[PDB]
Amino acid sequence: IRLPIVDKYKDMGTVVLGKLESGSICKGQQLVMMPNKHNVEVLGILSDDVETDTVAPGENLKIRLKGIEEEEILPGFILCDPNNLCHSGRTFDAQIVIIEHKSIICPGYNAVLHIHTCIEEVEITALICLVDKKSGEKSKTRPRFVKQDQVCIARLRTAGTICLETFKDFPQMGRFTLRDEGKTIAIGKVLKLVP
Amino acid sequence: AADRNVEIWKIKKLIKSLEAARGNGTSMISLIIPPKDQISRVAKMLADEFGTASNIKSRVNRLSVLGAITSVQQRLKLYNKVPPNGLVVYCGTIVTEEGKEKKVNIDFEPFKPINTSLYLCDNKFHTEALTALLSDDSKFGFIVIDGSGALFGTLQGNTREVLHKFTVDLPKKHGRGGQSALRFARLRMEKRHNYVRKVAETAVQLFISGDKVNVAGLVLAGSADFKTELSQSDMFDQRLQSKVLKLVDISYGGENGFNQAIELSTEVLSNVKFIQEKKLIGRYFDEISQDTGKYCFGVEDTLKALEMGAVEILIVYENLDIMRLYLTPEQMPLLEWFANNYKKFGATLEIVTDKSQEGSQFVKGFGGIGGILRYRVDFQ
Ligand SMILES: Nc1ncnc2c1ncn2[C@@H]1O[C@H](COP(=O)(O)OP(=O)(O)OP(=O)(O)O)[C@@H](O)[C@H]1O
Repeated sequence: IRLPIVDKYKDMGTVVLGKLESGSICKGQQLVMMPNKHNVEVLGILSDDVETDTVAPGENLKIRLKGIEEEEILPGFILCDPNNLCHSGRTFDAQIVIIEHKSIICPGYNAVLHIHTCIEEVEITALICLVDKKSGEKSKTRPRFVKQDQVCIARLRTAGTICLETFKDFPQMGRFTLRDEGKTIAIGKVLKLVP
Repeated sequence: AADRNVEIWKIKKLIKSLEAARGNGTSMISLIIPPKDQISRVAKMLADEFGTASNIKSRVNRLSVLGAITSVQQRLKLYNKVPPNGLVVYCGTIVTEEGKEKKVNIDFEPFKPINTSLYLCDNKFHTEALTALLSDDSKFGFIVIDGSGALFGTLQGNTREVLHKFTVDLPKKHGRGGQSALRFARLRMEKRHNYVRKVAETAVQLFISGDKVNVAGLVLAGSADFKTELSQSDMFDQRLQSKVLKLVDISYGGENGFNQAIELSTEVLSNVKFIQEKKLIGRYFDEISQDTGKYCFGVEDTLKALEMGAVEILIVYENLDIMRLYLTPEQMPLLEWFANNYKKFGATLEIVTDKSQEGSQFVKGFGGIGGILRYRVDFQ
């Protein structure tokens, strides 16, 4: 199960806001948080607005939690399962597609990474193949750089830790964007989580 | 100016690659002859020195000290008068890999006017003094705003100077059965206002002199709201508003919070040197952003391209695997070669770090050596 936390706050106890992206969540029943296997039990759920007890994917959640460190909680952690949860980063290869630049990128370029709620600083280490728009054909040798409007697969380091999943797996935890300044300099899609 | 940038690289290099030298017994003389001094004199004191290390009573030590005193005097004869800026010499012999040696003999002028005297033989050379030739620094300004008092000053290289400061008395003293909280603001809310006015006033007086700014920095430091109050004022603008490099929230103020405004500021100033380096990769990158592209990269392309119709700007990164066929750790520093005759190949060269987001990339992703060529370039 998956809940990307957008907001944090101490109101009537600890509270968290997000969208329930996967797996139904029951009133009270344990969760565990990311990327810190951090224990936590539900105290109350407000889907859309009113309260619910059971709440399934799609609903806008506002949960009162009960846990170990309760403002030590950052916008960008999923709520996951006890139990079979949720892989996490810092390293991955991914298909990128270099929209409003419009200058260059070569390896060692930096930018900000929007994936789910996470919004971490990040750098592209090296760039692998430059994927053509012809027949989806991958490249052959690594380019030094990647121009605007181009496409490629590249390796990326998060500052610290992301809670990550591959697009080709759970894509809500996948489709990401390299935002630099204002301009959304590029569009990313996570392929290979290393390791 | 670009020919002295190189100078500093040249010195920087030496300076470090002399720490890497460390030979045995006392056979490592450092000599720094300040200008306006007189060789024959120095060289005389070296006979006075040969004269006493003529005993030494340590065989292997002795034969070496002498051999290094000659070694220096010998190089001192290639000068008949102390060069306008001073003479720097370094003589000895140093152990390396495998246990081979290397009679090391350095003697140059100085990209400046060296000033200081020093004759010393440790088992290493002494460049603690050559590093003063690298403080080639800009003058920075500081405004330090405070609940009462403001203080203007500069920090240039290593000289903090206090320039001007006045202290105010914003009727902070209250009443007990007569004054108004209307009295607070009325006169307080304009004092504070009328006060930032004199700050911006004495800022424009002290930093922009004659059409333009005579600093190059401006760090603003102040108690709550005093810089977002000065920064954002219809009375403090012009160049200054666009010259501020860092802010500092301080609880202090005056010479107290002016020191703190430096300790806290160090971080960003160390960037000016960085700027013109970021500026100069920009043009390079932004050839390759383009179809036209008088750009080159690697060893191969850069070399012959430098060899013929010049490249206007040659960009190499301070450190470099490559040597002079051009081998790295695969078995003269190539950059060093560029330094000692880049000028005859088609004008200036710019040496750049791997410490800015472009530096990072130039070295990370191009080879740390390339050029913004002068015209078209027919590839293989
Ligand atoms: N102890 C000293 N410290 C600094 N400068 C000195 C000293 N003694 C003499 N000088 C003189 O000051 C000049 C260098 O110091 P100054 O602070 O003027 O550097 P500068 O302003 O960058 O000028 P330049 O680039 O010519 O050195 C030299 O020409 C030298 O004659």
